[PDB]
Amino acid sequence: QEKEAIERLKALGFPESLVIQAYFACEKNENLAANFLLSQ
Amino acid sequence: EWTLELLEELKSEAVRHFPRIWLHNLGQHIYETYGDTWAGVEAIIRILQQLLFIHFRIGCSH
Amino acid sequence: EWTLELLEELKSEAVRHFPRIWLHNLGQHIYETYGDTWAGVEAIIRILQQLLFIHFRIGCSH
Amino acid sequence: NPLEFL
Ligand SMILES: [Zn+2]
Ligand SMILES: [Zn+2]
Repeated sequence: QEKEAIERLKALGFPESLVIQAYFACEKNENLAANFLLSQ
Repeated sequence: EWTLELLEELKSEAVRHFPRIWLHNLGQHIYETYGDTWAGVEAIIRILQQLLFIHFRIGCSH
Repeated sequence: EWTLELLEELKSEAVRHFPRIWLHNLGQHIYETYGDTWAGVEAIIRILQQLLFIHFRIGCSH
Repeated sequence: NPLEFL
């Protein structure tokens, strides 16, 4: 179910390994991980 | 108590690398997930730590 | 609990930037000063964090 | 073993 979130996150244009790291460091939070990735 | 000095040390480092807009969104996550309870302070510490390390491997431009 | 998870993250990152035996010897010094108490865990967490931050500010070549 | 790095 949460692989959907990381796939949307990857579709932003980000490597999968980084996406998985940020998504879990941001607890469950797809939007917070997205805002983190886009702040880089 | 010791948690507060640690939290202060993370934040000083964190504000050198993360935009205010993102830290605000972090605070919003912590409030909705934890309220103002002490578990929220521990989450913030853990999140900022892991994100700082993730940030440095990506490449710190600062 | 949470403190041990925090420390395990630091130890994993730290070993990527500093020699393992040298970190291990830091741990023995802290053990000599604090025994098995939580104050020993709390000190090393602060030390490992500060060592990582100055390392990244100096310039991580890794 | 929290203070050990092996
Ligand atoms: Zn930075
Ligand atoms: Zn390094």
